[PDB]
Amino acid sequence: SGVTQTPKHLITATGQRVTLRCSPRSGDLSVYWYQQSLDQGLQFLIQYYNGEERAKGNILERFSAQQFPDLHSELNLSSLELGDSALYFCASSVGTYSTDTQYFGPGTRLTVLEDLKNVFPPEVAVFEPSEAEISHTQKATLVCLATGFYPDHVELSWWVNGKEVHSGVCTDPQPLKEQPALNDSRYALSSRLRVSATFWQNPRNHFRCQVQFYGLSENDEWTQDRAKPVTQIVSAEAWGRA
Amino acid sequence: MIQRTPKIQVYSRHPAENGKSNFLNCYVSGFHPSDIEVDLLKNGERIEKVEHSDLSFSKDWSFYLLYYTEFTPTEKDEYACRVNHVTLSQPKIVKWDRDM
Amino acid sequence: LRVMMLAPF
Amino acid sequence: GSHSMRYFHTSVSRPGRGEPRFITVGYVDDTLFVRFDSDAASPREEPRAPWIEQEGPEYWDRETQISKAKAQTDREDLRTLLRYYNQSEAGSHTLQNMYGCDVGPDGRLLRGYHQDAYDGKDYIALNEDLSSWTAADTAAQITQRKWEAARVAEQLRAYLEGECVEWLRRYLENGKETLQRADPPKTHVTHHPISDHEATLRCWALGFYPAEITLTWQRDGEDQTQDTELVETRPAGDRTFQKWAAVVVPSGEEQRYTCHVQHEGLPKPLTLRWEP
Amino acid sequence: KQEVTQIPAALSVPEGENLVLNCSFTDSAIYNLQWFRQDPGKGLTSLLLIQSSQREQTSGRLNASLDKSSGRSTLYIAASQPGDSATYLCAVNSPGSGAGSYQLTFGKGTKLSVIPNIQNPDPAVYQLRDSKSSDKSVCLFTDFDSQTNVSQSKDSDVYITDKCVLDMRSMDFKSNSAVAWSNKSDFACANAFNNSIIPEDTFFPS
Repeated sequence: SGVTQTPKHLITATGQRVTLRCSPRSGDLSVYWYQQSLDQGLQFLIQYYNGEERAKGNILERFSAQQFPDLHSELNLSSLELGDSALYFCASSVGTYSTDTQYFGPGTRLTVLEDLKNVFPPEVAVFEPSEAEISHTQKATLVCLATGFYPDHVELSWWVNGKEVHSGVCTDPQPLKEQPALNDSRYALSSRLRVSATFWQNPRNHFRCQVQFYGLSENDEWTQDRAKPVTQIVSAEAWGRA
Repeated sequence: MIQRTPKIQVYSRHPAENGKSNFLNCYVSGFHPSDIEVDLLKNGERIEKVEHSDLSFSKDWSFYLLYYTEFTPTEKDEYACRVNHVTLSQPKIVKWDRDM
Repeated sequence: LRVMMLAPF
Repeated sequence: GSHSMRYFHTSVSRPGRGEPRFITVGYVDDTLFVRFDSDAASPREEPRAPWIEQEGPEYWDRETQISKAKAQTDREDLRTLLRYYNQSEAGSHTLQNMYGCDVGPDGRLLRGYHQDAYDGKDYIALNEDLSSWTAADTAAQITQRKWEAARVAEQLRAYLEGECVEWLRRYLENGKETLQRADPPKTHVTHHPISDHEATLRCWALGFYPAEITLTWQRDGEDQTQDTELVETRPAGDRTFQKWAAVVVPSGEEQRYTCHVQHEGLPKPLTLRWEP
Repeated sequence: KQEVTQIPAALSVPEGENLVLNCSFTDSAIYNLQWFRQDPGKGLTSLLLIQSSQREQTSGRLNASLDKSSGRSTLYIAASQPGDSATYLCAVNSPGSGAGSYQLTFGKGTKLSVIPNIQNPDPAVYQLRDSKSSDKSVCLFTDFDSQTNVSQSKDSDVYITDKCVLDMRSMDFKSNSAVAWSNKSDFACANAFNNSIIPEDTFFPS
């Protein structure tokens, strides 16, 4: 059993309010909340123990938290600002010992924007290996390109014959900008899948590039023509070539 | 709850001499719980400005405290120490013997 | 020098 | 020689009257060098010996926060013990804690200590191997399983093996003029008649440090320990100690009695007699 | 007032070589010191916990040391494996504002990259066609050594991602790769990787 956090991602407008949920590990009575921004790194926010607040950091009064009877915790971030964009982590320890370890959840990545018109899903393309690459080496490199998306809450996964594969997969660590001098510019992400030439030249093999995009949620109204850029999966695919 | 009766010792810091400034000590030890009423008496009256050490205990967890004030012994002045504790039916008074 | 430890019962 | 550092803690709850009273003291051998009282206007660790006053502000802050944190942990522990022992929140209860280290004459660790008492009875104590616990009852075994799970013993062992010894050696060098220079007892013998046939020979030992001392009466080189009124060693109030031993001798036999004083400050065991 | 600092902010070590990560803190009064591993996508994992009075702690290839007097800590990782690639965080548990309070204070971290041993490289720049487009192509620089520092776009109309390692576990074949694409008509794959120091013995197909 580990620490669980929900939701995984959150993209909302300024002035809105969000609630982050956390379930500590079985047996852990104390919960901790941390804010990992780019400007300040991991920062301690608040600590609860068995429903009662124990420790507090430089948490803002517009940030409220609570630990419920079931030991699960909620972090309410209201009157959101651009500076609140960070990765919010939840931790838990058995008690209040100075000698033991806090255990962390996967975190909730929150994005706060001034205007939500810059939100677009990605457009995903799959590129088939060069036949020159298949003669020089006996290998076949596919390239997947997710383009024109904002913000950068994406997860790219390769799926060969219906199963996700991680051998021979390399995805860029961070999306690069299309207009680098703009902080609300679209993003692009590339990924490579290298297999054996004999595996690609078998047309009964199905290759799929799947990008999970996290967009606007129900707590954001959408008064615009463009289809509401919500959380969705956009995929490109290709088969083998004899 | 374990309760232990105080052992009381009344004495002076230096060998008493009539007319010479000294200190009147009352050393209470071996008692539990910690809360204790200790007063130093001059002719049966409660002496003011009586200081006391910081509470400590022994290996067996029995506490000990030293109460003391600056006094000047005479031939006539009778000095004592009045201790009351939960383990006592009434305050225990120990007169100062300059030979002890 | 005192020890730094928080060890609740 | 053999030396020790100790920290004593006492928390006494006063329900409805406010926060529990918390008093902690530190001792090198028989010398009090630090104190903290929750009822003090100054809520900080205070110096009690001159050789600790050369410690900088960073030291006095650290010892104050540790003392305050121990007061808060005891506050919580007292409420926890009401639950373990199923007691009402109305009674007043006591929590005591002692830890420290002994060093031999070579400065290496002799023994490490850490034990807790509730209402005067042992609760939980770290064993000599610094790697296991002695619990007095099932309530203390609840704490023991938690401390074993949180690895409390690993920190205590590191402190007792390292910081406790190294800082005791530091104190011993800084206060060497008092901690390692024993104060010899100023001694005399008094004669107090009882009847026309008997009198009291009382042998005095004053102003000596440390407290370890042996007063023994001898009649013609024979131990009179069986009939010696010996008082418990007592503080003089100026960091030194007092003691006396008395014997009831027949009138005219005083010179047959000799008081022998053993103390580390004496370059030679004294042999006193009634001197009129 | 407790602040944690780690040097360097990022580190690249050759596979198999031992490494050291540094950390320092401002307040010597601490409860414990920890070394964390943060993986993108995953959370944080505590690797080692050094008690307030301990000097070192060891877990497999990990060895951490604590020196509260100088307020410094050192994490030593032996035989750096590619799986060690992560951001290594230094945390101290020390008291907070309230009596009895404590809190983890974190350094910004050290992004460690374990570049694998690229023996027998075969630098080449291939062109790939879109499976649903004939006029959409991408340029692929692959199979170069890890010494080659790739650089971003020479013109804002072009987009170049930096290098990245894929591990074909079934045949123990790891290779570097970077892609480049643009909308320009004259976007040749020869001019795509023209700002990066490309090896001369690079296979440039038709």
